[PDB]
Amino acid sequence: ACPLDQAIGLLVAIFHKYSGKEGDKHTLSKKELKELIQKELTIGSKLQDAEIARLMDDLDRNKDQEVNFQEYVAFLGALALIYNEALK
Amino acid sequence: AMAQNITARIGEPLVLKCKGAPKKPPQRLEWKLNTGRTEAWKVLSPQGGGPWDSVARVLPNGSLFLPAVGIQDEGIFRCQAMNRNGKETKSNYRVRVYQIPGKPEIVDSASELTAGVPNKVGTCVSEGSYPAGTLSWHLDGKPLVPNEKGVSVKEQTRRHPETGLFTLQSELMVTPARGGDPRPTFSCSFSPGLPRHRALRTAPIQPRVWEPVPLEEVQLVVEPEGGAVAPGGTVTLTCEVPAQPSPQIHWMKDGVPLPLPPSPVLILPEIGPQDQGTYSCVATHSSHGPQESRAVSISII
Ligand SMILES: [Ca+2]
Ligand SMILES: [Ca+2]
Ligand SMILES: [Cl-]
Ligand SMILES: [Cl-]
Ligand SMILES: [Cl-]
Ligand SMILES: [Cl-]
Ligand SMILES: [Cl-]
Ligand SMILES: [Cl-]
Ligand SMILES: [Zn+2]
Ligand SMILES: [Zn+2]
Ligand SMILES: [Zn+2]
Ligand SMILES: [Zn+2]
Ligand SMILES: [Zn+2]
Ligand SMILES: [Zn+2]
Repeated sequence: ACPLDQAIGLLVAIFHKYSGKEGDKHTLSKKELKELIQKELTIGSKLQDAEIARLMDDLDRNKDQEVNFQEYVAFLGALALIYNEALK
Repeated sequence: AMAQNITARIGEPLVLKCKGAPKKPPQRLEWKLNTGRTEAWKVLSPQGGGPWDSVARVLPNGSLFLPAVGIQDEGIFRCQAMNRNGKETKSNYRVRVYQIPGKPEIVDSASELTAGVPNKVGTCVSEGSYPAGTLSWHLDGKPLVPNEKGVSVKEQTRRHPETGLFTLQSELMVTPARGGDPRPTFSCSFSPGLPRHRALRTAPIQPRVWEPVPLEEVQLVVEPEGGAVAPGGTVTLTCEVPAQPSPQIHWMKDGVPLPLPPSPVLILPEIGPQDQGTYSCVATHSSHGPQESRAVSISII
């Protein structure tokens, strides 16, 4: 019923849909992350391979080549405001 | 009641009034007490250097003074006094003591809960209370009552012999229902058993809930996901059997095994209308019945 419960439930499910494919089931490898970006996110349709690689590197703050849930939440946070300007 | 209930904080000074006593000598008054220290009725002499003078002393005005009350000072205190009228006055006190613990903490809390199974949300800990008191939980800002669901609590109370103070623990366990609140918010609070006092509350925690996709014994993925493709081009079918090291996978079209050798993969290149149909894979094992994956409908448009 609540669109908030609904959207947040969705963001958790999307993360795990891709994080569980290879390696640690609760972090996103470059492979899993790129697929998530290209397949589920609006911001990724326009982006080229070199741009996505840059984006993924800047999402991995501790440089372990993985994007964990915290790093992923920060991603969505930026997106909220980036999508926000585009909707004006 | 006749006995006046006195509630005093551990470590703090206490003065018990001897009602109806003359303010200056001559005074006909006598204190009698029975506490955790005496284990019996004792007269408390007003003279300096008595047995208890480091713990309890009679003041010049007849009042009983305790510099720093302790748990062992709990008990009964009685003063019998006589005014200068010959007026007989009695004072009867029942002393109970307390200490407020530090703010409670939630330790080892979970960042993420798994829907459908029990999870340890965390353990509320409270240190340094007298008397024991109790711990309770809140969920989404409302009281969380145990043994509904799915919801359970493991509680324990421990006394420190060196101070007589208590350590409380409350371990919360929940089984989140699928389709429920994806970010439940918990907090814990300590309610003093004495005196009447505001609950002490922890900062809230907000774990997320992950809902695991149901695990199929034989798993089939199709690229592209839809199983719908333009005329020409390729569809690839991929089969996995997690519980088996060397699975034997046989491909099927419309419920009939294809004339192919065992293989984990089936690629359908140059797709024409004739390649349309329901596909699936079958994992065979010696001594066990075969298992089939989900059926995938492949079409063109
Ligand atoms: Ca992963
Ligand atoms: Ca990282
Ligand atoms: Cl809204
Ligand atoms: Cl996670
Ligand atoms: Cl709720
Ligand atoms: Cl809830
Ligand atoms: Cl969240
Ligand atoms: Cl065969
Ligand atoms: Zn709402
Ligand atoms: Zn997770
Ligand atoms: Zn101890
Ligand atoms: Zn809730
Ligand atoms: Zn208070
Ligand atoms: Zn076969």
